[PDB]
Amino acid sequence: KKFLPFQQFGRDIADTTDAVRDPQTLEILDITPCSFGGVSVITPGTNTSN
Amino acid sequence: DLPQGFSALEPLVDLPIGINITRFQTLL
Ligand SMILES: *[C@@H]1O[C@H](CO)[C@@H](O)[C@H](O)[C@H]1NC(C)=O
Ligand SMILES: *[C@@H]1O[C@H](CO)[C@@H](O)[C@H](O)[C@H]1NC(C)=O
Ligand SMILES: *[C@@H]1O[C@H](CO)[C@@H](O)[C@H](O)[C@H]1NC(C)=O
Repeated sequence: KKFLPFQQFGRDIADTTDAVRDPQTLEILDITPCSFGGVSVITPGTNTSN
Repeated sequence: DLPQGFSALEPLVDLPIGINITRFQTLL
């Protein structure tokens, strides 16, 4: 990202922070939330298998 | 005679100084 020198962080439409400045280094970091998703169980009937 | 166009003013300076400002002057 092309952060302007005054910007401490950046944010998405949800107001969630997308990117930040580090307080101990002049660097700008992207933040990606952790991988997640539905756990779906594919099964035959318990009459037939576990 | 202020030229037409578009510009975005950027913050540079921040002063915690609490001055009551109901007036101002220009130093030519
Ligand atoms: C954090 O520490 C490093 C190493 O001493 C220094 O270079 C850097 O300027 C410091 N950052 C801030 C924001 O004080
Ligand atoms: C499962 O269903 C079959 C019919 O397709 C039946 O013969 C069998 O006894 C059933 N088993 C259990 C544990 O209910
Ligand atoms: C600033 O000064 C004006 C008088 O010129 C006064 O009416 C106003 O209440 C003052 N504001 C503050 C925040 O002190």
